[PDB]
Amino acid sequence: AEIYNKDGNKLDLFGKVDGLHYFSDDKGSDGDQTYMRIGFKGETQVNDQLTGYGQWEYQIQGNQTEGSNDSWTRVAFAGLKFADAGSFDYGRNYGVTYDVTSWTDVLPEFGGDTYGADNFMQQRGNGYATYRNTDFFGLVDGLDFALQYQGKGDGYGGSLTYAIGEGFSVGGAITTSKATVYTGGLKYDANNIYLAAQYSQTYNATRFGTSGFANKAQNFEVVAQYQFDFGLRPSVAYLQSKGKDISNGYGASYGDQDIVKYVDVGATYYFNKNMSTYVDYKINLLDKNDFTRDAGINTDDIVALGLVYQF
Amino acid sequence: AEIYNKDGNKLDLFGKVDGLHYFSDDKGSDGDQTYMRIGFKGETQVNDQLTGYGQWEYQIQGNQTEGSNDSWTRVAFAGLKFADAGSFDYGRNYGVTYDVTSWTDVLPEFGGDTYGADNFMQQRGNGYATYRNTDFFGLVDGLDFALQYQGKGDGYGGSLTYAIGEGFSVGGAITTSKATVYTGGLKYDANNIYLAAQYSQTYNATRFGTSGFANKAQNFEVVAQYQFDFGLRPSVAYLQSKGKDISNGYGASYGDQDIVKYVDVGATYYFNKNMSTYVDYKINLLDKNDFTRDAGINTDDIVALGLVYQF
Amino acid sequence: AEIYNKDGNKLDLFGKVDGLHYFSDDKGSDGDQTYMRIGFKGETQVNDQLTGYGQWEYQIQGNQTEGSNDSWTRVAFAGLKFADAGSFDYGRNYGVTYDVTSWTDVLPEFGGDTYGADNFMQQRGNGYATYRNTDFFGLVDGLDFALQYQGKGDGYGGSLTYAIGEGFSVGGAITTSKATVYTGGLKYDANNIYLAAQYSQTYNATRFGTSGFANKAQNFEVVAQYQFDFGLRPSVAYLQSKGKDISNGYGASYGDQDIVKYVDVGATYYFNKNMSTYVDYKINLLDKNDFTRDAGINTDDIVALGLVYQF
Ligand SMILES: [Ca+2]
Ligand SMILES: [Ca+2]
Ligand SMILES: [Ca+2]
Ligand SMILES: [Ca+2]
Ligand SMILES: [Ca+2]
Ligand SMILES: [Ca+2]
Ligand SMILES: [Cl-]
Ligand SMILES: [Cl-]
Ligand SMILES: [Cl-]
Ligand SMILES: [Cl-]
Ligand SMILES: [Cl-]
Ligand SMILES: [Cl-]
Ligand SMILES: [Cl-]
Repeated sequence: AEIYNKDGNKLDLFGKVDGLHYFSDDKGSDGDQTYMRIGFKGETQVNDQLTGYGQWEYQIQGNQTEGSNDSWTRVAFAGLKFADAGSFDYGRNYGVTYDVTSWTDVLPEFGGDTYGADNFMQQRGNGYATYRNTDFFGLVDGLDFALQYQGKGDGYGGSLTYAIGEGFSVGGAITTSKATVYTGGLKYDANNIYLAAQYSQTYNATRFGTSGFANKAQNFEVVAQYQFDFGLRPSVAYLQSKGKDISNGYGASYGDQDIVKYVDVGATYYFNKNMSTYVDYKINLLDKNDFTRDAGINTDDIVALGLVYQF
Repeated sequence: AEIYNKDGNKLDLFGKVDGLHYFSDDKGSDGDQTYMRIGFKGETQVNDQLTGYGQWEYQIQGNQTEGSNDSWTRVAFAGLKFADAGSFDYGRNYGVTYDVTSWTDVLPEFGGDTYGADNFMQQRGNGYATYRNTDFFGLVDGLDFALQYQGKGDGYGGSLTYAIGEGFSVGGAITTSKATVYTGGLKYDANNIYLAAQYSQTYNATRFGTSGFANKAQNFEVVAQYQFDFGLRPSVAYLQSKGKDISNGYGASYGDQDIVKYVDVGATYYFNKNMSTYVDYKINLLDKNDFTRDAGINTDDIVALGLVYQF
Repeated sequence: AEIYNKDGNKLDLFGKVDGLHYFSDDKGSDGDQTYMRIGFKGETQVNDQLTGYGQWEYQIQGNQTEGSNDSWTRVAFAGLKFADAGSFDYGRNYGVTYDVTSWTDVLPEFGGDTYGADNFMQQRGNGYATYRNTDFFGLVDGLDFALQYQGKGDGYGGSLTYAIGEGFSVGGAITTSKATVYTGGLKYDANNIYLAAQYSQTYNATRFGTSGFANKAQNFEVVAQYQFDFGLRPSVAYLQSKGKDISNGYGASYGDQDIVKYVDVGATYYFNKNMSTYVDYKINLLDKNDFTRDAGINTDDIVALGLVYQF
């Protein structure tokens, strides 16, 4: 719902209320995961040349019992667009990495996940000062590039997107907080088809489950998806992350073990643009073992069912 | 304030800011209780037959000093209406019990209260999957029935409402998380008159003050109210809850004591639909004693005065 | 963005997203300070004579990492205007003192500060029941006066504003929670000029850094500011607070030391009404010493740069 438009100032005010339930043995899965989002995009125009924006999107849980809060700013930032010289926007905002990682982040419930938000760049973060440049100066059509800075520690980022005309797209991003991480992705967006795959390499994953970081991490994800016309986007997808020599902060070592790996059958049923329902079944592969045990890492297969209502 | 309506999508965005002060000796009463609510109802139509909704209402305190948060999702859920086959809506939502208990929940400040929110069904809760059916299939006019499911533990619910034409209404609901609870209510809604009374019986009340649960609990409430035409709804009301063999979780026992009992004189003065003022005087009866002492249960008479502004 | 107007009910819904970064050695300065505000003013008219309002403005940080909340109700209250007999509004609301203190609270980032919010009156507070009277009964034009009450402990307030025609304004307020505090201010608002200065005297400042209160506190602030016409309001400003015999709650004493003192060079660049950018450089003077050390009081010079986007 875009709620204000007068004198070159547009303000949209989105929200969703997803009521959903997990089913799995792992007792910190099975249960209600209902939550809602309240966000707001914004726009102010001055001039022909430049347009000023500003955005904010919050996630508040509705699974938590009364007297209790669960919530975080998903993003908050404010920027400036200059016509043909792209944009600058400072504040809590998706890492440049996510530019290419996002292509695989499209499953009905689970996905992305190999990185976290505040996983030292790969999804969101704080203090982020991005510059985006779209259509390379009005010069090379279809080629967009972004160069980022993260706050604290320090980090630099770069991402290069290219849809080789058509629906084929190639994806490349490098991110190096101070601990570099790489990323390549491919996506095919055509005749109600969606094929996307991406993977990446890193120095340290740090902030991971509850057990420190490796010295090398190897994450890969891929999904195929069709868009039926009565509304129904059955998605099957696979992703996995592998480790290296990993510390319990102090000592511990845990070594060479899988971090996450699963196949995913999923169906998202779009009623209309504003209401969806979805069913999602995570086919988990990981074996309940010391690494997973101590670090709380989910070893059980789960299946989630949810009724999303947006705006 | 309904803020968007285009193409069969309605979104209303309500809020209230109630500034109010308590007066009583009990030092965790006397004082400011100012708070605000921000909610949003929603609607998307597809088709003749079915309409998709979604709702959310938050209560944030304004009594708390700076650097501090007090807040909870009052409700969050998303559902589906099918024309003549009623509705389904999953998420944080009023227990089916409250269908009939609500009839007595109408006093200017205090009331309801014999149950809490997260009092194992009787008001709100989490994980709730309700089905409502109104006008019994378009067949029996004036007869609505709801059947519920609570999340975790597990629970089942059923509520049957009937306004015997006129303004007379009979109310019946049974709820049994796993610990059954019963409920009958009566309400008379006519010529600016409001007479409502309800009571109920239970297995265990659990989550109560700070001291475990009984083996049998007996709660009853009744209110009469007139609606004067310059705007003024003086309400007098009485309610009370009695206990059984009650544990300090471990041991303790406390036995057969009153849980809450009071008479209530109250006046709600409606200026216009959007601004009210109100005065409310709780005539408490409970005696400050071991049960009440240790369990913090309010034994003092309080009187509250507040200026509500909605939207 | 005023979002509803129908039938004498106006509801405005403001917000800002300020993305800004501090630069200083003090490690609890240098960094991201991004935050957003979401507020809402309201209005309902009934009648010729009286109009009912209600307000709410929240500040949520966007500097905090994910799974984490930072936030407070800036204000929440609801009131009543009677035409020529001014207004009453109860709830979390700026102390009457701030009526005159505010004149110096106008710098691009830092300022005000000699008092805090919940600094026993001088800025915001809880339980506040204000009465404002503007234009002294329609009688003495340009003379407004406010008389306040704070919640808990108890307090009384009074503030007298006068713009001696022109842009010259004289300011006077006294506030005495139970611990009196005084205030005089002067402001000159004319030909794109802004000159304002205020200072005040107190009994106890209490809630200050981390170290109790003095027996006498002496705070003074002054700013000059010009409004260039391409948009640019370079502001230079100076303020300082001095102490008396001050306790670590228990014992400690710390004595006669400066509390805060700095000169401020600042520029606020208004693009259009809805987007600003700003640069601000706090020239701090305080010496890192026992008082400051133990009480965490910022002894370092900082400079902040931010892109605000309102609505
Ligand atoms: Ca493009
Ligand atoms: Ca398995
Ligand atoms: Ca009916
Ligand atoms: Ca009594
Ligand atoms: Ca005036
Ligand atoms: Ca210095
Ligand atoms: Cl919190
Ligand atoms: Cl999120
Ligand atoms: Cl991870
Ligand atoms: Cl509530
Ligand atoms: Cl209870
Ligand atoms: Cl604030
Ligand atoms: Cl201070």
